[PDB]
Amino acid sequence: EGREDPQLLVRVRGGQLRGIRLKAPGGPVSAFLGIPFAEPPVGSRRFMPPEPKRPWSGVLDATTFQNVCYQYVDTLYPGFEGTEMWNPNRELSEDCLYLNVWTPYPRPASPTPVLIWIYGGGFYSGAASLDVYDGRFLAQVEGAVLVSMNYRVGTFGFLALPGSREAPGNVGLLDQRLALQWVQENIAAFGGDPMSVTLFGESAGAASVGMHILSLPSRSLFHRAVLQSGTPNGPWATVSAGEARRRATLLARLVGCPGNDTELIACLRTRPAQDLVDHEWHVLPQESIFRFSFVPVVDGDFLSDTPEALINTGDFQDLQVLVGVVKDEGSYFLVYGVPGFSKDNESLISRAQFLAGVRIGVPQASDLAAEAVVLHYTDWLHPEDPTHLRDAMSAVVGDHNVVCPVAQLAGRLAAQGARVYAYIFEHRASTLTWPLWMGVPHGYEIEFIFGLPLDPSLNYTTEERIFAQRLMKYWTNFARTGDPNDPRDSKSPQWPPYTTAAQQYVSLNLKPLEVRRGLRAQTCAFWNRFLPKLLS
Amino acid sequence: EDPQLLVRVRGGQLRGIRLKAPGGPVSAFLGIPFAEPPVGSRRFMPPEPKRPWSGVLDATTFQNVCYQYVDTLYPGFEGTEMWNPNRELSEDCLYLNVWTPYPRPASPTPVLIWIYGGGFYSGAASLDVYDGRFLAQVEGAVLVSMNYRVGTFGFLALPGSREAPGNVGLLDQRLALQWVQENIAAFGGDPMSVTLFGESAGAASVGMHILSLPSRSLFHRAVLQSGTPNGPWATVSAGEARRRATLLARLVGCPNDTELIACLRTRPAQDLVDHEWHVLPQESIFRFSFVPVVDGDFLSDTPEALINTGDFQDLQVLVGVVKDEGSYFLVYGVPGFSKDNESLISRAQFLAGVRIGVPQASDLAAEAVVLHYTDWLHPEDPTHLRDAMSAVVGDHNVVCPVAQLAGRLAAQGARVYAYIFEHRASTLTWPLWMGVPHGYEIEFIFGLPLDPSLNYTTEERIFAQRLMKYWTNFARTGDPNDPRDSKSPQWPPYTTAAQQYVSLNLKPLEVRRGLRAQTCAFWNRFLPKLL
Ligand SMILES: Nc1ccc2c(c1)c(-c1ccccc1)[n+](CCCCCCc1cn(CCNc3c4c(nc5ccccc35)CCCC4)nn1)c1cc(N)ccc21
Ligand SMILES: Nc1ccc2c(c1)c(-c1ccccc1)[n+](CCCCCCc1cn(CCNc3c4c(nc5ccccc35)CCCC4)nn1)c1cc(N)ccc21
Ligand SMILES: *[C@@H]1O[C@H](CO)[C@@H](O)[C@H](O)[C@H]1NC(C)=O
Ligand SMILES: *[C@@H]1O[C@H](CO)[C@@H](O)[C@H](O)[C@H]1NC(C)=O
Repeated sequence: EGREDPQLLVRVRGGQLRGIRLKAPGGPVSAFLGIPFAEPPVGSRRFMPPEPKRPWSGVLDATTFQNVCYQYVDTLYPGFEGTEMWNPNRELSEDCLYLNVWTPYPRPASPTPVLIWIYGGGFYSGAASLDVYDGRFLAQVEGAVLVSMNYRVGTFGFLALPGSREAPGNVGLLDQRLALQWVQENIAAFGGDPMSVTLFGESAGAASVGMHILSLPSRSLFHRAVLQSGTPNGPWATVSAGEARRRATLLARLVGCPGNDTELIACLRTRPAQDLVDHEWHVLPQESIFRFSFVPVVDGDFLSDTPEALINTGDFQDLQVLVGVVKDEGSYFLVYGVPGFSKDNESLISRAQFLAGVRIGVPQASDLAAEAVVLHYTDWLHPEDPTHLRDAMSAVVGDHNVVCPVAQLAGRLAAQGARVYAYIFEHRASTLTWPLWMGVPHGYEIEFIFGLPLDPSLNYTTEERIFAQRLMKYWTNFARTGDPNDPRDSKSPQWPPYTTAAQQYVSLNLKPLEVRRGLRAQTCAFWNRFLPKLLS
Repeated sequence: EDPQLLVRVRGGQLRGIRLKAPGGPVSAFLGIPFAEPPVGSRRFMPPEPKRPWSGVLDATTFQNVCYQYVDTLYPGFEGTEMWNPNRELSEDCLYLNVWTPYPRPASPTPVLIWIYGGGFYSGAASLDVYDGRFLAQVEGAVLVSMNYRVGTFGFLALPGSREAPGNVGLLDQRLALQWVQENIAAFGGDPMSVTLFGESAGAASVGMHILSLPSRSLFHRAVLQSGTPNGPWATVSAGEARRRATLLARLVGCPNDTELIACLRTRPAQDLVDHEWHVLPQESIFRFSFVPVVDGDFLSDTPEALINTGDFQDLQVLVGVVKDEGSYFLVYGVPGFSKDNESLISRAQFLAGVRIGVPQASDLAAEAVVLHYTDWLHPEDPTHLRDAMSAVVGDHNVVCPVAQLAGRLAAQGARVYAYIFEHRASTLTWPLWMGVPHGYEIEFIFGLPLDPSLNYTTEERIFAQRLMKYWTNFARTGDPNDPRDSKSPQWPPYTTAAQQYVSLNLKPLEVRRGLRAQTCAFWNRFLPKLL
């Protein structure tokens, strides 16, 4: 060993690690980046469940982020910070099953609450190495141990021929689970407490957290959960076994792969990764937004039944969850495929463009159901006002895909024994490069939770820095105790739990917490109670 | 003998009576026959004009009320008995009433013709709330009201038959309108300025005269209070009238059309009334057994079809609703509702109430109504459920049909003014939870609060004076705004763009936009698509 910072040498079950001392605003942190937690899922292991990483010899260098899992790279607005901040920032490879750990420097004396982040990206993209997921602030300021993992996305993570041995489905979820098992066995080496593990995630990451709540083998690996702008229930986070089969075999056809499952998957395994990515988007059943080709499948194994069935009959007595949404969940999706919408103008649309947007934003809906949506979201005082139509198209997509599934989830969890806290995040970052009409888009709370505004080189306002400190405190208080409130700080306004009776939730913005009742209650009765009865 | 009380009409001489109003005397000619008594072989038949009479006909008292069911839900209760017949029932009931200023006007005066409501099964022009003396005295109006046949006698139809063609009660009204053209000048009225006004079924009747060409030369303007020709209760198809007519005949022991109607004509009047209510196709409220029928004659098509394609360019209309249209209907058949308690109901009672209040609705459609009107913050709160039940019935039957009518008339060239009446009378005997019920604006428009023996407040007297002005200004000019008052807030016309209407209450006029717009989109655009 010899001459190295002794605070950076650590042993886990697979061997020795060397981390790096990083600078955060208030002082140093330790990071162990690029720790392998699985055998590289390459070759005959593509589409297969992950196997645990075999021990290595020598001191593994854990000072840089490892490869990003193979994925489609967004080129809608190339060169534009608003999109590129989500794009991969390391090399793409199928050899991507690595995780990251930040801890205080020096490492904590007594066992510390662990937070595990699961990124989103529609189950087709994402990486734990993106700047907005930087764990250094939470580790330095709140003393947290923060863990994030890469999991397979797209076909590599979710392509399924259900019932098969060679493509069983949900393997990306199994990568996540394996990283959680890794934290149970190994996080104490870093000063983390394996008995206090809080999962948090956004969008597909949040849906992922929800699937770990609903899947029994994952339940012993964590104690609390945070779902930001996503759920396992709802229209995009799962597919039936039949629909996944249909998408897998269509994709196979598109890349020249012909009849039994073994032979089809063996041929898919000979294809270059980039081939699979180039046809991934061509298997969706309609023109649509907020739909992704390869997502968790209701396999009868990882998911013993649909998420809707499991949240309706689950016993959630021992469970604390924090859930919420941003003010404008739907806005950004509109520029990825609704005619009339762009980031470079005000996107004022016509009534005709609104009806056409609804067919795309609600692709599974019949004619009757789409007229119901249109009639519900039309302002009948200004039925043709292009500003109102624009904002209504954003709300349709936001409510159908996020806000109403979250309200449904919170309601079922609460009624069935869970302690639930709910929020709406309404602060638009001063540094946002998306246009004003998009408001607070899907994903733009994350940089505040992780504490980026504390970095003075990023140019957030002082108020934003104080707001980020507040949120970091809510999230880590929740990780520590199951309650986002500070016990010592009595006079600060309280965040009451969500109940079916009172339906309380809080506004997260620059002003002190304000308590509201009813999470889009009238409109979510439309989506969650009425619309389903209009598919019978 | 007072020569202001002697008038010569086409059929002969009349003697009226000088009545006292608060501010001075008025002349009234009550009980003037405008048709041959529609009795015997004339039952179910179009009215024939009254034959001339000899001498001086005494027109100093109200005549008989048209034969009808008398309400016995709350016997001796003012709130119900004020709507019950106040003269003898008879099939011989085709008489009209005229109030005029005393002395009779020097120059020709705008004429207002009232058409009473009562679901096409009841009512009378003789009720105290239809007293024309206040409008006559204070505004100098000539006010006319007529009896028309109701129930089977007025609307029993075997469509296409010669002996029960349907809509005869509407033809009674039309004949009284013809009478006014030929005769009202003798009283100082202007036949060139005739405004129809009516409430509930009386309003739907006014609407049916708008939509029927032969009625259109008999008036110039119209007011429809809490009622429309479109909507779920004011018409039936020819097939459904035939069905109800032949069911009713079966219930009284009768018997082709000729034979069936001849046997019905032998039955005492009360036998017909006894079985009237048993022909409705479901358990329901705000539904009536014998109503105007889409005959292809008086009504050439459904009222929906006629308002959609009509040209209403030279028409001025005033329309509106009260704050709680559906409230009272609830105690006439929805389990859980009574006048004598607060009617706090359960969710289960709300779902059951909706099937009754929207009787034509499928399972899915009734679930949409329940889901729309539930407050999802307080889904089980009994106060919210009670008020929502009232709203369902009021919106489905009155408010939304009115918003649809106003919209179509405005889009198609009519000058339209709309209101919501929100003042609850201090003298109301119905309970607080019913709010401002269907019918309780009428006493204000007719000016009853000006009678100091009736114990309205001073504020109520001044409010009634304001309304009497709006209504008679409208009759005079087609515009309810006082052409003298150079201060605001003016009552603007209703249009499909702006959708402006006004609140009538003790406070000065307030202009609002959108008459239950979201909710009426539900009833008027979505539910039809749920066929
Ligand atoms: N080359 C093709 C061919 C066919 C289709 C393609 C692309 C696309 C397309 C997909 C991704 C990016 C651009 C275009 N689409 C559109 C997919 C539209 C749905 C995805 C929208 C989307 C895009 N991203 C990029 C990831 N970035 C983000 C995020 C998050 N937030 C934000 C906020 C603003 C901007 C981006 C962003 C938060 C979570 C993580 C990632 N995530 N989600 C198609 C759709 C069809 N129905 C059929 C075919 C095709
Ligand atoms: N004896 C029977 C037998 C069977 C049925 C009967 C009655 C009734 C019923 C009818 C009238 C009165 C009481 C009971 N109903 C109930 C019919 C519901 C429709 C009548 C509701 C109604 C009753 N009135 C009385 C006239 N009074 C008013 C009004 C107006 N406003 C008001 C305001 C408050 C109270 C009354 C009132 C304004 C305009 C004119 C008359 N108008 N409208 C049945 C229904 C069915 N589906 C089947 C069978 C039967
Ligand atoms: C904004 O830009 C898009 C795509 O370039 C275009 O289709 C749309 O019509 C524009 N909107 C307006 C009102 O300028
Ligand atoms: C932040 O502000 C500085 C100082 O003026 C500027 O030069 C820098 O480029 C900005 N950086 C970002 C992240 O926008």
